[PDB]
Amino acid sequence: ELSTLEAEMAVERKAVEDQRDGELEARAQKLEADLAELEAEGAKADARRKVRDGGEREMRQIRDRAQRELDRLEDIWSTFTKLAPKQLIVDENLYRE
Repeated sequence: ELSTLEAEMAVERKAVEDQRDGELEARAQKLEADLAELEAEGAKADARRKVRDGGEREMRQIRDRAQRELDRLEDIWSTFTKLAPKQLIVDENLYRE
């Protein structure tokens, strides 16, 4: 069954990556649109730089979140493919997955 399991796993990873890229794109267009809204109104360069810093931090959070999900799924796949008797699973979440 390894070929089918590897396929379905690959599809799941793809879904996580596609969702991540969609979130990051929506957040990028939103950041540019918000900075454009603040440039139309009177605004300080330092205030707009604060807004851009916030947007970049949020994108970093989206990419780090999706990256944590990808790493979790990767650990699951490595653990299952290498699974052998006498091996200890310390993480409750990993064993339940």
